[PDB]
Amino acid sequence: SSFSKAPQQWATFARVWYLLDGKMQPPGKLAAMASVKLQGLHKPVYHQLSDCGDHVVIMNTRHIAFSGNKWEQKVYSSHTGYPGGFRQVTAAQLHQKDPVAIVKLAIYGMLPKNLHRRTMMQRLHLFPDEDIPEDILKNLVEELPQPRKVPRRLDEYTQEEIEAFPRVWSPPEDYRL
Amino acid sequence: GSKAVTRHRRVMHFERQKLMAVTEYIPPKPTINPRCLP
Amino acid sequence: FREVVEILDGKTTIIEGRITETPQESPNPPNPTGQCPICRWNLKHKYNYEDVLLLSQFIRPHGGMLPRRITGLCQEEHLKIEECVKMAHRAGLLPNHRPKLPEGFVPKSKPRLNRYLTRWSPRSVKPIYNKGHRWNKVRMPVGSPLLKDNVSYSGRPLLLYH
Amino acid sequence: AAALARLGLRAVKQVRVQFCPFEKNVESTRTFLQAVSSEKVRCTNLNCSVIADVRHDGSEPCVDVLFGDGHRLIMRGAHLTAQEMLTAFASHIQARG
Amino acid sequence: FKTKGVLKKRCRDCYLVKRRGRWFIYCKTNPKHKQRQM
Amino acid sequence: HPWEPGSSRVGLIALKLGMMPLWTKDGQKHVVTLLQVQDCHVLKYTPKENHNGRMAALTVGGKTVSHFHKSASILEFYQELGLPPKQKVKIFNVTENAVIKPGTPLYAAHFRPGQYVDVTAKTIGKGFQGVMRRWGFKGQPATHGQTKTHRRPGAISTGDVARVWPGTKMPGQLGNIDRTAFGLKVWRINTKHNIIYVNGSVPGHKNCLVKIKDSKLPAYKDFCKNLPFPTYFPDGDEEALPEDLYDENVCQPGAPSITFT
RNA sequence: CACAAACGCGUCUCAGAGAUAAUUAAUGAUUUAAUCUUAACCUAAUUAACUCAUAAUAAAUCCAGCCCUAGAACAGGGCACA
RNA sequence: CGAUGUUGGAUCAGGACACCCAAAUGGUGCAACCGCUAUUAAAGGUUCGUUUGUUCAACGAUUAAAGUCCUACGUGAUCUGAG
Ligand SMILES: [Mg+2]
Ligand SMILES: [Mg+2]
Ligand SMILES: [Mg+2]
Ligand SMILES: [Mg+2]
Ligand SMILES: [Mg+2]
Ligand SMILES: [Mg+2]
Ligand SMILES: [Mg+2]
Ligand SMILES: [Mg+2]
Ligand SMILES: [Mg+2]
Ligand SMILES: [Mg+2]
Ligand SMILES: [Mg+2]
Ligand SMILES: [Mg+2]
Ligand SMILES: [Mg+2]
Ligand SMILES: [Mg+2]
Ligand SMILES: [Mg+2]
Ligand SMILES: [Mg+2]
Ligand SMILES: [Mg+2]
Ligand SMILES: [Mg+2]
Ligand SMILES: [Mg+2]
Ligand SMILES: [Mg+2]
Ligand SMILES: [Mg+2]
Ligand SMILES: [Zn+2]
Ligand SMILES: [Zn+2]
Repeated sequence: SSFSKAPQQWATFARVWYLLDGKMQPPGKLAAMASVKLQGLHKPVYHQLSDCGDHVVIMNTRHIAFSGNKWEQKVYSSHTGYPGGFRQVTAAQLHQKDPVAIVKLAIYGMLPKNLHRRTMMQRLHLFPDEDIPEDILKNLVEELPQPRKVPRRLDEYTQEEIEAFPRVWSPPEDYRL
Repeated sequence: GSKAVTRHRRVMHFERQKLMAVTEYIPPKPTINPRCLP
Repeated sequence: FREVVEILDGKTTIIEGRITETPQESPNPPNPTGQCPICRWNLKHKYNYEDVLLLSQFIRPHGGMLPRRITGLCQEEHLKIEECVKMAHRAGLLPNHRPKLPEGFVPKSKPRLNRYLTRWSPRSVKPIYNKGHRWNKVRMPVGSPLLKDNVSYSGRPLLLYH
Repeated sequence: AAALARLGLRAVKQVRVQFCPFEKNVESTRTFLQAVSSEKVRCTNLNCSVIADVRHDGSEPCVDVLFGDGHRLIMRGAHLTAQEMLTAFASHIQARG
Repeated sequence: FKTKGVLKKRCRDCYLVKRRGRWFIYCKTNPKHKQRQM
Repeated sequence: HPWEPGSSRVGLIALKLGMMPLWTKDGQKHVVTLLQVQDCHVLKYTPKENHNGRMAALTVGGKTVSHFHKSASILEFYQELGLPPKQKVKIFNVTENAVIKPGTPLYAAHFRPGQYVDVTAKTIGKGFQGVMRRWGFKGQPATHGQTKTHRRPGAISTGDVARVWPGTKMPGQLGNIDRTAFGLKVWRINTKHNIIYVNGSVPGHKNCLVKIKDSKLPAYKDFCKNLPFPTYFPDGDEEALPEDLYDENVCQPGAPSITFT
């Protein structure tokens, strides 16, 4: 508790770097927590006029997952401003083109709509796979828990667990598969 | 203003809508489905 | 489980049925009076698309559903299980239940988009260009309404459209 | 029996069915017999004979079909279903002939 | 093909199939019986 | 390195001389542009990963200029090279098997007759131009009572939109800007003076510098295999080229004087 | 066409790959037959858009004067041969 | 109503698709050539004249075609003024 004034204040308002794994996660749920950490709403010292907001590093963005048919239905529209410059693109296409786009747009959508949005977007770092500049790796304080529990496929289960789950019904020996 | 009776189905005052939504029929739901019973 | 074998020898072809061993229903069910296979294990309103260990028990090695009179499911639960299996396939679970085709594994396509809880088939769905405003809004289906009776531990009903 | 008539059985020489009536497993082979013996398939070609071999002791039901490709198709119905025999028969004896 | 709001079989040979998220009526005998639900 | 199928050569920087007629054995008349290569050297080499991540980049210099009127930085650049300063400098994308060594001369023989090239330059500057010359709008009629309107663009937008769209064609600067002619056949090469005879017209004013390369048009893609490739080296062969190289369809300055039969 | 130019009525040049909708097919379950499948898996045949290869641009800081096929001004190219 | 200047042209066109042309298809009382229908597709096109102030409309000659509309019946601080 006993610090000099300067180092005390420096410690309190310190920036922190969080790591967030995106594999098999919905871009929305990712963007929710990314948003909170970006605005610095996780800090009890929070205020809108204090610069406090933290770096967020999201990785494996390419492997993002989308509930339901959203890959097909959801469209991202933009306009170049020139007549006939209106462009609608299915999320699948956008993602195929630019791996980072989806999650970035989501986060950009969930920040408050003032000017600071442009700044706290500068503290966001998005990597399609896990390849990160060692520079940015050396800043990471901690890794946030992934917001969706990823179900294992059928081949992921140990034979113990497979034999531990009951055969529910008994097939006739005559029947062919 | 529209006549009491009309062709086009006549949007209700919001409170009446609430009233309608509250009073909907609720079918009795058996504790166990009679089919999965013996 | 009965395999059918075919052999070609010297312009004579032999086709014959051969019986293998079938695993049996686990010894002691919780609700033995219970009629339908799901229900005597107390699985009603519990299994989801996510539970593979349950789902793989009704299907064919090539991935399709097993017929109802063979399995013995209550009609309703059959439909539910079918939905779940479709969803599970689409979700990239049960990778071993596809048909094997030596040629087609080689020609890569854009890496499979990870998805889950998908009600329709990917090829059949038009992109919704027009969205629409707050009052008339086009909502995107998620999961299936056949499952809307699953037990909710949160207490809030599952959200079937966004 | 209808799917055999559409398929022009005239490519066949001789069809015999050997089965053992008092066995529990012979229903399939019998169904096959009555599907081939029907008037449509029987009248598609008159150059083909259909023989029913009936024995008590043989204990193994069987179906043997020769055709003019110099081909001999022998399917032993034991655990085989009727329409599996008929589908096999169709794709085998039509695509070749 | 005719796009229709109501599909109905016009003969015994029509069959009724769900493709591309729609319902269809295909007929092999009379192609004129083809129908696509709108 | 030998020639691989998907490979691409260096280009040149030439000087547009003028235009000349030339005839083909079928009797037709073509007009050609004379491009003279004056002093052409490769200047530096940027590797594949350092530039586009796809192809390497060679930098090529144009004709020699005075030392005195350039900048200290640039003068240093050429100092460490050992060339005199070049007027114009351009960048060429090059497959990594085609790379040359900075400080190497390039000549006109680098292109062989019959081939197709692409020529890039600043077009003739026509300055600030009206809407008719710049865009090609009709004007309004001259005589039937039009007042002070004979050239003006007319309506520039819709009433409802209440703004004018970003694309809108309006009076403005015309011509000093870079364009590329594609699919130009090369007919003749003069090896003594280093002159390329190209087909048709090449954007730029005469006596301006110009950037030549092999045609990137799809039809001509693989034409490179028959060409002197890394580039042409008057040293290595130890056998002189003829004064001029021609395409086989070209009537030469002396010849039978064609007779049909 | 009475400036060395501008200009047409004159001359030159103009393109690959992927992607799809409707609609056709192949394999095949729920519904051990069938069935192009808002069943899976691989699949083929297929409009226009639209993306994208590719091309263009791409040397930080001498600049008084003078010249210019560069230019409203400001900028820009030349000024060692000869 | 202490002024939101009005028809048709000119100029430049922005958009819809309920497609006139170009592309891909289904059905035919589709043999072929023509057609008649229906689906999908809006990047690009959609003529010149005689008379009418005219929009329509008639007529001559053509076109791959001479689309239906919205934009203050687009556009008068850009023009016209025949009405
Ligand atoms: Mg009233
Ligand atoms: Mg000029
Ligand atoms: Mg004029
Ligand atoms: Mg006047
Ligand atoms: Mg006046
Ligand atoms: Mg005047
Ligand atoms: Mg506005
Ligand atoms: Mg089948
Ligand atoms: Mg078929
Ligand atoms: Mg590009
Ligand atoms: Mg200068
Ligand atoms: Mg008024
Ligand atoms: Mg006023
Ligand atoms: Mg227009
Ligand atoms: Mg349409
Ligand atoms: Mg057409
Ligand atoms: Mg148009
Ligand atoms: Mg009106
Ligand atoms: Mg008006
Ligand atoms: Mg007016
Ligand atoms: Mg006005
Ligand atoms: Zn039950
Ligand atoms: Zn019919």
